[PDB]
Amino acid sequence: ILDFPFTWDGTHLPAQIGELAPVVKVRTIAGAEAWLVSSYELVKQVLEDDRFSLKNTSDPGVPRQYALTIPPEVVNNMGNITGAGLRKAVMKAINPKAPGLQEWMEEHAAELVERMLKHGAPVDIRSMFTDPFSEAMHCQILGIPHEAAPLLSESLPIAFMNSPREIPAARLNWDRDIAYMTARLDDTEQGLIGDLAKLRGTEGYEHVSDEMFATVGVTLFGAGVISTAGFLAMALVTLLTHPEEADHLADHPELMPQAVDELLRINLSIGDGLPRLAMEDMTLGEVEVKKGELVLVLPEGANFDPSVFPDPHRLDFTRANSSAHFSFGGGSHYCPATALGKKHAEIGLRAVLAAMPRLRLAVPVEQLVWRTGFMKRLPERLPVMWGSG
Ligand code: HEM
Ligand SMILES: O=C1N[C@@H](Cc2ccc(O)cc2)C(=O)N[C@H]1Cc1ccc(O)cc1
Ligand code: HPA
Repeated sequence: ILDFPFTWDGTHLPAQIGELAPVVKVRTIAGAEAWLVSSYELVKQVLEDDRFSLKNTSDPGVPRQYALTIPPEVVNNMGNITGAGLRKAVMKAINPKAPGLQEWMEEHAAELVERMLKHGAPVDIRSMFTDPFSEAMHCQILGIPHEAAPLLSESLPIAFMNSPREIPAARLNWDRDIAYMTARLDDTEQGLIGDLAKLRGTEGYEHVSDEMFATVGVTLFGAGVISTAGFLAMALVTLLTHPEEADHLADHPELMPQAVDELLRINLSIGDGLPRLAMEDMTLGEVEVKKGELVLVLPEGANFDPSVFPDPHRLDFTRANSSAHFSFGGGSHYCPATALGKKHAEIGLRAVLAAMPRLRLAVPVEQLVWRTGFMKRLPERLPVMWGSG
């Protein structure tokens, strides 16, 4: 019996990945059977076929990867936002081209980096950079006060838990976070919450409750902040384990857009599978998947498939097909925020590398503490030091 996940240690690809058949039976954190899918070919096939349903992964009594920390219907969040007529408002808010946002992200990154320079080495670049940068950007696009980020952010280490059991803290924090966004609809003039407040009580939006409106602010803050802060921390882990490549990118800032594609391809921040329930009997490679069975898509399996990414462990900023990675998923549930995610990372990484020469890990790499029982692989602290000039 093979247990999934394999390890919370994000310093390199788990040894198990190179040994997997493209489709393997595993036992999940919740005790269920699942088909783990790890070849580039079959990851593509699952993500691009809607008979492998994300929505149905929260149906009553279905095999689970781990306990829900949200209402079951919120697994279909993007579908619900569309059905409620709120897709236009959401796509506008997550567009990095929104007026002033690029200049705001550049000034905020510059400001956080200057605070790290005034503090001096060593610093925890997660709590002084990746977290505050990701949090404040999400307050900015939601339209809410930046001083709300600490309190909403406090929910995140529990909200994205991968637990064998129901987490009582998840419901307490959800209700608190929903109440907070509900209050913001009454006093917010700008960004997404401002937009939603203008739609509320107008023709065509009679079917949208206050709770449904609030659920858009809570879910986009949570999914955006955990994925952006999670990626940027683990992009810094990649660069800190390849300091010659990190030095090269600091001297060639014109590489940054290509660099972010290769950092996404090589990233180890995904600590679980992308879940899909088989809505009918289906052949997947050499495996017969029965209706009702859970399928776990492993993006790191596809992204380190040597038949698509030759020498997959090599960090090659100029890899021609970097952007063919599955770190934003694929098919119908493809991440709607790729433009923002890529731009946020480019600005954040440029600010760090321009100002912190010869950036290095300030502790032995095997002295990092890895978060366990969590959707993302993440070091609890990321202490860094840097040269002078
Ligand atoms: C580097 C940043 C990011 C990464 C690596 C990332 C990754 C992903 C992935 C892998 C999925 C697919 C889940 C699945 O197929 O089951 C996804 C979906 C999603 N992401 Fe992102 N994401 C990022 C940034 C963001 C941001 C900034 C937001 C929102 C502000 C966001 C909102 C969403 C939403 C709502 C979905 C669900 C889409 C659907 O069901 O159709 N993501 N993301
Ligand atoms: O299950 C969901 N839940 C929410 C995300 C979410 C999960 C928990 C939470 O407390 C807040 C948001 C969603 O938008 N769609 C789906 C899929 C998902 C999961 C994680 C993630 O980062 C992005 C998407
Ligand atoms: O890391 C992740 N795991 C599962 N689903 C996700 N949706 C966005 N990011 C993730």
